[PDB]
Amino acid sequence: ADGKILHNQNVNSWGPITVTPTTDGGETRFDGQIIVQMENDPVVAKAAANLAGKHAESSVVVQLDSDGNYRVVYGDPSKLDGKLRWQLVGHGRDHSETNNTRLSGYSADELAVKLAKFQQSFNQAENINNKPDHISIVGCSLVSDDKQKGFGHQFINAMDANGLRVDVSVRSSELAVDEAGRKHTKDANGDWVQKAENNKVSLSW
Ligand SMILES: O=P(O)(O)O[C@H]1[C@H](OP(=O)(O)O)[C@@H](OP(=O)(O)O)[C@H](OP(=O)(O)O)[C@@H](OP(=O)(O)O)[C@H]1OP(=O)(O)O
Ligand code: NA
Repeated sequence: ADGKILHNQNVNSWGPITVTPTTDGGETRFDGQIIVQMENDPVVAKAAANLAGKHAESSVVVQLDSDGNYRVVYGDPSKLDGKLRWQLVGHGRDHSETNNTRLSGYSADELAVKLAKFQQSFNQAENINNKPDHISIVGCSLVSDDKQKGFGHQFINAMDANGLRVDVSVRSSELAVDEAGRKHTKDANGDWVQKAENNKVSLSW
């Protein structure tokens, strides 16, 4: 598949990020979150920085590469406790009948294994004993339009197969993140809209 160009190799060669905290972020149900940046694309890095700005006091941005090497590019992993969210940021690619099949070059199965290894490596190198309760998939069209099939479904299941029983929110449409770290999706007329529930599904066991 010959989609948008991809830079997921070698985290040390990636651009760093600047997180400008927001003032209108409000409250989150997660005591902490990891924003996991899955590729070096400028738009992905910006989206990742923007999301962190929404809950700056309780967010860590990690960049994780195709070798499983990672680096913290914002925040303090030590400060993480309680109910956690992961927001995965990258480009969806390789469209099909059930929408995109790969996030940042990874199939749902391959991504699950990466994150399972990452969880293990991260928790031991940063002295933490905390897993995610939720994974928000911040990439375009990674679940079928009817919400029944696609990457999202394959992913939640493969995560469970790799030791991680999580909830998964995932979008069936094009996705953008604004400067305030808020998600936008596209409507029928192809306009950017906010909180369009027919553009997302929350998968739960
Ligand atoms: O409380 P809001 O300002 O409306 O923000 C919500 C909230 O995000 P926060 O935790 O940052 O508040 C949702 O988190 P949940 O507790 O519902 O999980 C998130 O949903 P996801 O976790 O699935 O991303 C949703 O995003 P969406 O627009 O996709 O509904 C997002 O709204 P914003 O996009 O306005 O930040
Ligand atoms: Na909120």
